[PDB]
Amino acid sequence: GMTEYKLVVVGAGGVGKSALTIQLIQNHFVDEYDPTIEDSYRKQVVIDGETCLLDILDTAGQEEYSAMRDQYMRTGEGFLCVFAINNTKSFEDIHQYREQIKRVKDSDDVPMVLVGNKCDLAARTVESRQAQDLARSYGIPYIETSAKTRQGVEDAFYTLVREIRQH
Amino acid sequence: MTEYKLVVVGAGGVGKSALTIQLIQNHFVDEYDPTIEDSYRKQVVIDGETCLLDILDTAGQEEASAMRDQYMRTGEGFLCVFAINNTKSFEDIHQYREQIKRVKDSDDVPMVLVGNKCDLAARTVESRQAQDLARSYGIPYIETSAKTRQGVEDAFYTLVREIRQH
Amino acid sequence: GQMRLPSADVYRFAEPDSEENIIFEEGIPIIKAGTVIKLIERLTYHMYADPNFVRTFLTTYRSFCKPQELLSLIIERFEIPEPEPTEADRIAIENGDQPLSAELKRFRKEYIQPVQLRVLNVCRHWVEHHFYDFERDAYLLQRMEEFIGTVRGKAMKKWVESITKIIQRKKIANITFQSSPPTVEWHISRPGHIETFDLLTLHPIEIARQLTLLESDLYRAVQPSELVGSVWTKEDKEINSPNLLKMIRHTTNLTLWFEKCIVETENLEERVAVVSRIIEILQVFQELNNFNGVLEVVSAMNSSPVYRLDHTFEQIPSRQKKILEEAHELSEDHYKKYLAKLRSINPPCVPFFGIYLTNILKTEEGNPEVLKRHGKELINFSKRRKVAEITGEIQQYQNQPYCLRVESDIKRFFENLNPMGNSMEKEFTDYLFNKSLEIEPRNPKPLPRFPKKYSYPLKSPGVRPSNPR
Ligand SMILES: Cc1ccc2c(C[C@H](N)C(=O)NC3CCN(Cc4c[nH]c5ccc(Cl)cc45)CC3)c[nH]c2c1
Ligand SMILES: Nc1nc2c(ncn2[C@@H]2O[C@H](COP(=O)(O)OP(=O)(O)NP(=O)(O)O)[C@@H](O)[C@H]2O)c(=O)[nH]1
Ligand SMILES: [Mg+2]
Ligand code: NA
Repeated sequence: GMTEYKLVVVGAGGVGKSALTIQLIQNHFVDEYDPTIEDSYRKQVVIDGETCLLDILDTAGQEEYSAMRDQYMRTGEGFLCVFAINNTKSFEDIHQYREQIKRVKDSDDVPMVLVGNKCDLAARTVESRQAQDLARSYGIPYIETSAKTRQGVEDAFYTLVREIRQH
Repeated sequence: MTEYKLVVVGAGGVGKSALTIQLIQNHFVDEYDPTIEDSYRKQVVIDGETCLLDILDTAGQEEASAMRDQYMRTGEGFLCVFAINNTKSFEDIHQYREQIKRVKDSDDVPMVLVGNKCDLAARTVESRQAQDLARSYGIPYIETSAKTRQGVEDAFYTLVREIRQH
Repeated sequence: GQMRLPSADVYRFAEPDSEENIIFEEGIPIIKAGTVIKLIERLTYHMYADPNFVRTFLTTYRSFCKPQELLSLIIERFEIPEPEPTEADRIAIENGDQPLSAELKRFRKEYIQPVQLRVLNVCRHWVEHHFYDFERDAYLLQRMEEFIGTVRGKAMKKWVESITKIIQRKKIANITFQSSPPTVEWHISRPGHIETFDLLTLHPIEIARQLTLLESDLYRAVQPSELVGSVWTKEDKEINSPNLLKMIRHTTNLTLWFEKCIVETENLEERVAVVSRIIEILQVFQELNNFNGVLEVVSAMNSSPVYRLDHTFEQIPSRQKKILEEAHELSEDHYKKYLAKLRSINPPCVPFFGIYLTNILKTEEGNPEVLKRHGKELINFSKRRKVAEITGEIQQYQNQPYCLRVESDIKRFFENLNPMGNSMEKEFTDYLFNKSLEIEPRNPKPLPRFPKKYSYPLKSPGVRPSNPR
């Protein structure tokens, strides 16, 4: 029947990366979550009039299991590479995540989006122009999201699905 | 996985906690630290079926004797423990048996009679006397040592089987 | 009728329940949210004990109450005023008779003594199972010693004297089995000859057993203090989560060692023997319920350097292909088959910790600290219960010890394994991938031949154990 897209969230730990998938999958209008529940990471959506199923892998909290990244990444068709806009190191990590995805998928053209996440009210240290320039150098979209207001969350995931569809 | 609520009852110092910790951790506790109320969980395969034991370890000291109804309501099955070198603890068994029957309003509650400290030579309760009592209750009698592990799995897993068939 | 209570003006824990101070979930009640006063009241309730709640509360309370404040609140809970004589008592005393004091005696028996004993049970669990609060705050320990050591009156005396001794023992701070452990197995390397120890020269059964003992010990050492508040992800993770990080770093090192053993074996026939031996180790891990070990192997086989070695995996026997495939399928569909298998086996086992970490983190991040109701902010206790359900599952699998004998030299060999050497991570994993490209080049480059590197027999002794008399 409907297409299923296997999406993988990657990025530095400790800076609110998990808020992206939680806010998407959530009861949008009740701030609650049980991640242990069978299919707390599957969501049926309509993108450009076409109904599909998103299966989202977010291993947030397992970042120290660095030798498992290849295995987790190989499950994915498209990738959200996430950094925090108040953590320059997480932004500098993006290049190596992208290189690792390309190696695991054995392709120079893997569907992916760059996501800049605002996880608190601490001062921004990565300006949007810096992130736009990086995304353009890679040929991929850039989306900014709020970890608190759900702004940008749908755009990040739907943009990635469009990258898969247009690959 | 079926969940079973087991409760260990009996007079102070008979070894309820030592029996439970031997089952849970394979360790014998030498200290006598009187319990108020403790609870343990154990996943174990019994007769080819996996289950989850919730084990409530209760207070034997008489100062806690007015606080028992609340745990007897929740328990599915009861290990009634005395020490085979302590005749008063054996005489205390019938008070636990009668209270459990009252609280659960049932003559048919899963129970096992446990004679603990069977590693000690200086016994004062004979096996025959405890076996007679167990038969009068319709329940098995198992002698145990929390120190050596003799009988410990047999006592707890026999109680699980009686809950399962209840 | 119900017992009358002290005035809520002299004893705060007698305020009536309302939706402004406590909310229950839809046979003891389950609390969704409440004020800290109501949480402590129900933690030490006169009508029933709730040992699960005590563990949940003591595991998670620091997200809403400081340790010093918790101690002040339970001391306040303990100090319950007794009621004044009733009219019937007054009349007896006026006649020179002894009053019956029926209401006073009932209130002591059914309110004061149960509440006070349940406060002491909180103190006992706090000291026995959450002693880190006192290790980190010596003044907190002094206050607890002073409180316990000044409780008067004979009804509590046995437990006060016991808790005093437990505290003193904790300040200055053995397994029995249903059978003997099996005999330690040896292959090419013989006992005491640690210089020859390696993947193919140790017995694969004994490699799996000694790694299982090591990984079980690492799993059993992780305390809930390393997990609550997601502290293993934060800037102070090395301070707050050292046992968890040691466990993860062991897992990572073994995975990388497996990868390094594979890609540094350039001869095809020898590399097939290396991969086959690692799959036999995986088979013994499965037999031992060491799921951490199973996934260490699966992660290595799915790494970029190893996964692409089609010429190597083509020669692996079909049965071993099936063992590796079954193990890989444990992780598919968000670990569906792994979760079912963990919940079916007979422990001892070594769980994979990563799933617990993701679930604790997402529970913390996806639920609010407070619920706002009728202008009041109530502590969201359901969120803390969910975290403590996960830490409780972790603890349940930490209890059962393995009936296997330690081999001190083999243990030391695996403790000292350091496949990366002094290299940084990127440099090392690029090295492994470049070795992979060297030994099996990308099509259409031809497959080269390479000389053998092992001078000893490659034939495995197998993974069925032996038993001499
Ligand atoms: C266990 C196994 C299963 C199937 C095969 C086959 C036939 C299969 N239809 C196929 O073409 N698989 C391609 C990708 C997988 N790769 C093997 C492999 C490398 N690392 C792994 C990690 C986990 C798993 Cl499950 C497999 C591997 C061989 C090439 C040939 N060899 C096999 C070995
Ligand atoms: N020799 C021997 N000593 C035992 C055995 N079981 C318990 N003991 C000892 O008896 C003492 C009391 O044990 P304990 O488990 O605390 O008893 P309890 O019934 O839980 N007491 P309480 O009702 O006060 O909580 C301890 O010193 C313990 O080591 C046993 O099987 N053999
Ligand atoms: Mg006890
Ligand atoms: Na920064």
